[PDB]
Amino acid sequence: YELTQPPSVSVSPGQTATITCSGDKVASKNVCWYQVKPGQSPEVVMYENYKRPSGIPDRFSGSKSGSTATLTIRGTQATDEADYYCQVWDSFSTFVFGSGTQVTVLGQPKAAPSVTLFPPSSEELQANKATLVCLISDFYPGAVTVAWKADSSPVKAGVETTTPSKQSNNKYAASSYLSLTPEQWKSHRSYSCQVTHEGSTVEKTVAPT
Amino acid sequence: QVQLQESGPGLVKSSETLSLTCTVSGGSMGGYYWSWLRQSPVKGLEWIGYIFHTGHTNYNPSLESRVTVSVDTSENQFSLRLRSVTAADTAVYYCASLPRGQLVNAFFDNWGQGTLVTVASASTKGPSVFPLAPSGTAALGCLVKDYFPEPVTVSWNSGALTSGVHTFPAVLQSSGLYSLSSVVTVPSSSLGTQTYICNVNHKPSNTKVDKRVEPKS
Repeated sequence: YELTQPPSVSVSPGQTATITCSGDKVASKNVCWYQVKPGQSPEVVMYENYKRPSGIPDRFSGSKSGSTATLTIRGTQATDEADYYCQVWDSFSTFVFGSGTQVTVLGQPKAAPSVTLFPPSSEELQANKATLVCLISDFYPGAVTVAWKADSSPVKAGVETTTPSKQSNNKYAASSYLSLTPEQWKSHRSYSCQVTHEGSTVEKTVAPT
Repeated sequence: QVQLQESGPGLVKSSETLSLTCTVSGGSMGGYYWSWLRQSPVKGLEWIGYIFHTGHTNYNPSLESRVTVSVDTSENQFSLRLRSVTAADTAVYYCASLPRGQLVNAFFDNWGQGTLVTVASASTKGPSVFPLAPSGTAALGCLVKDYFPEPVTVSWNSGALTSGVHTFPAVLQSSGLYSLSSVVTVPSSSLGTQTYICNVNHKPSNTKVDKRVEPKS
């Protein structure tokens, strides 16, 4: 379990980024916040809901109301672009952290993703195995959630998804593979790949002909 | 003052045992719980387990069966063993510190870099390629499946077709294997004219695959 925080959250430089760590257990216990960047030691940016560790910029602001913790950044800057995790103490799990929030500072003009969905191939089906390929390209910022849908009700297993990678044109690209058994594919009316970038979400649909 | 740094192997075969170490600079193994955590996408950030200079251990229950953490007060180090790893254990591992005593409002501090650990297949294997048939431009592709290790190079029509070609990064999947797709966008006026062929080259396995792509029905 990881309580709940939005995956994305993005802002133009100097805008105010608000991250929410909500999830029931967040009433009993106090919450801290960590930031995480590659090739660099993660650091506490918050603890005890509102307290400000040493050497940490005053612009960050931390609060907690009801069953919802909040990390506010205020006048965000490119250095702040990182993964933020919300932590709460527990009796048995000793700790529980957040689902994680990828704060992105623009950057460049925004760009909606271009999506292309490919159904399992005949040759693959003859060799039993089946695989659906949802390709996402030319989008900014590099933060996309990909969910899969059998007929119209989410798929749990057999879902693999890349982390968005920067391409030559400074935009991002990601891919998602849904692995299926043969019968699985022809059984349902259709399968669908669903990618939501920023606010918008676009959908591609295929059927076993 | 008190800075931590971790050593690890990097690449590790599936089902073998992962052993990481962390080193503390200066201060004794005093009022600190020496901790291990890991971060990735999918699984997010999770606490692996901590340990005290006496030998007292506390592990993540969901990992408790496999996890083993140790001290070496002598050398000023503390270690982690994982036992039977899979591609799901592929993550960035961190060593950090907790303060002795109260734990309700505690936070980890003095983190490491730390160390990326990739868990993958024990054996080299060639990819299996499958056509991605298309439906004023339409897109067709090539799918390379279940291969190790990286990299694999994909070219279309021996490199004669260059425009509108985009080869995506690979996915490390639960099998401990990689798989990627390479897609070219072409005129719909084409098809039935101009054949399209995926050239897959995976050198570590002496694998070379040419595959024709064309629509069905």
